[PDB]
Amino acid sequence: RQRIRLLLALLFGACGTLAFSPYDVWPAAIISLMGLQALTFNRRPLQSAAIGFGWGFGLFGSGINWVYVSIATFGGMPGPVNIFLVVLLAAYLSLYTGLFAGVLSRLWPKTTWLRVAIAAPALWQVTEFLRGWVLTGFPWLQFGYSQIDGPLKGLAPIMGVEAINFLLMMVSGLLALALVKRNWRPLVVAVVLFALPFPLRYIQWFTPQPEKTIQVSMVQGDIPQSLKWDEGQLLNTLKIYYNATAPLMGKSSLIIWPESAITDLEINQQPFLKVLDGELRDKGSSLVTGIVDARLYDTYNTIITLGKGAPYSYESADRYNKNHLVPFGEFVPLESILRPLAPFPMSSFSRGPYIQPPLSVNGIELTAAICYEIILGEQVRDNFRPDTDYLLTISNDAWFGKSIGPWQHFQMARMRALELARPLLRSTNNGITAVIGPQGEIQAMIPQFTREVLTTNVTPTTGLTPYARTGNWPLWVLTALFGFAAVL
Ligand SMILES: CCCCCCCS[C@@H]1O[C@H](CO)[C@@H](O)[C@H](O)[C@H]1O
Ligand SMILES: CCCCCCCS[C@@H]1O[C@H](CO)[C@@H](O)[C@H](O)[C@H]1O
Repeated sequence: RQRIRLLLALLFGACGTLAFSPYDVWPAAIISLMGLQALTFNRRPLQSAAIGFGWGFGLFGSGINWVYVSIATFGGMPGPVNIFLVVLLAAYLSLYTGLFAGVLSRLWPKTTWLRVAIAAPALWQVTEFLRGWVLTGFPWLQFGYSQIDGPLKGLAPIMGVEAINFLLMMVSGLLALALVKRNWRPLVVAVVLFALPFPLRYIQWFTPQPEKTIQVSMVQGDIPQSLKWDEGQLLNTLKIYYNATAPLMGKSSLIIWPESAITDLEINQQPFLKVLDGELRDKGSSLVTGIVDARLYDTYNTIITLGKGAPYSYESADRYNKNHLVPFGEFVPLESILRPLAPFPMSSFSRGPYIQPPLSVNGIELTAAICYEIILGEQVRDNFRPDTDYLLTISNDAWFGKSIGPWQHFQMARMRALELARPLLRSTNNGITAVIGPQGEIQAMIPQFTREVLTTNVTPTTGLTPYARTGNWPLWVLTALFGFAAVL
């Protein structure tokens, strides 16, 4: 009955994964969650917390193993070592689901509406907050993101994605209750609470501005990862990108190269950047591109700016530096010939400012975020400005090809657009390159694993959202209310 349960927690946990992309099955989030809620019924604190652990291990285990595809091909570690690192990651994250189920069974032992719809959402908010906070965090696989093409999307520009996580744990809980006690009362309250925001799906917190419509192009280079940083790749890369960029120079007002597309130091690319900038300002176009900067011996993962209304200068401020690093790591991959020899000294990154002004470019304001940073809703929100015309993010997702990793990243990126009511310009090396609407919709997209340019028209938008104005604290107030009430 119990062991049968645990096998079950693993199963409902892995059922969690199918809510996210590329599966896009959003009710699987509810099923997964009420799986957790219901399976934690009728058991002692510890056994329960172990069930929570098994649930989390189902989820993260089925859902972020793609980290392997990175560390195994590009770390070079034995093999069993890699698999160990992955299973350890999943398990570590499942400590949190266990802390959730733990404190839940300890402080609220009986199968009630109190437990499923008042305790669990507040507790889950704090345990997920922790999961995303401790050790710089890893807020990956939050069920709210499944609602991006789904109803409930309305909540996000009001109180953010975490409010959708809240509402989903609540609703799923009441369904768990309704189910195991065969009582229609929790079911009814579930359906009501789930359906209240459906009309929020149609509020437009923003105003289109067709007068500022432009042609945008994003060059998807598709430099193979293994080579990407070889001294003998550099020029084929600069040629690939320059030549993709050249026939658009009179027609596309704005062009983006993805993360560290220019795979060399800025100061070592001064002549190329100056000529490119000169040709750009002549033809009337603008460029935004990834590149690396070693400043005086601090090394920054960087976006720089060139072209019309944005003349290049190594001393310009119109630049962005990546803020969020993995608690270890973020180095520059070595030369191919040097990667097998390493186990038998790399350059690591320094952090850019938590708050960095928009990039200015051709009279466009761009709130930038590099790669992973686009999943940090709060940080993006803080860097966001009322005058911001677009969200910018550039990434290299080639570390995990063909995995679900890229699609999960993409999905979470859409939520920034929805949250802040701005279009999102998403440029990738081989990853998912796309233009996302001010409501998280995918306006334009190009296939991955292709060398290709995305070219389309984009219309920026203005005006704040409740979530733009407030950020997290209304949901935090709701949480504190719920939790302090939850101590009865
Ligand atoms: C014909 C129905 C007979 C069963 C009535 C009470 C069964 S027992 C009850 O059932 C719940 C769901 O199975 C469990 O979660 C709970 O721990 C258990 O005590
Ligand atoms: C500051 C450095 C300026 C360098 C000027 C080089 C411009 S070369 C470039 O050549 C292309 C070849 O077809 C022409 O189509 C394009 O119009 C011209 O801008």
